[PDB]
Amino acid sequence: QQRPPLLRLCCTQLHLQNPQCTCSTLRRAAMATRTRQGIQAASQVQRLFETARHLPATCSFSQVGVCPFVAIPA
Amino acid sequence: AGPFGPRPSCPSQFVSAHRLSACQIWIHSEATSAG
Ligand SMILES: [Cl-]
Ligand code: NA
Ligand code: NA
Ligand code: NA
Repeated sequence: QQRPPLLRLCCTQLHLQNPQCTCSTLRRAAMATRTRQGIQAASQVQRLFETARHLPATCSFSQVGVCPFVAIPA
Repeated sequence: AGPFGPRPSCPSQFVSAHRLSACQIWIHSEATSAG
């Protein structure tokens, strides 16, 4: 199937960035969601940051791949 | 590298890309599906 429309929009936005900015900005985006939404349950926080790190792959940043793990704040 | 290179500015690209707002919604949707 085609992807969910929201995921496709995310890829369009990510394509407005250079490959070497993608992981840093996705970390920033993940922290913004975690804080704004008050996500605190451990598995939800982990899945939040994991989902962010995996986005470059589906958005075809082959030179990036999956973003490296970084210890989650707080 | 040089003064006239492409010189990416990641924070500027982030705001120009709407702070990846659709990615934020997607990340939020996936997070609350945990477990
Ligand atoms: Cl679908
Ligand atoms: Na924060
Ligand atoms: Na909140
Ligand atoms: Na830009």
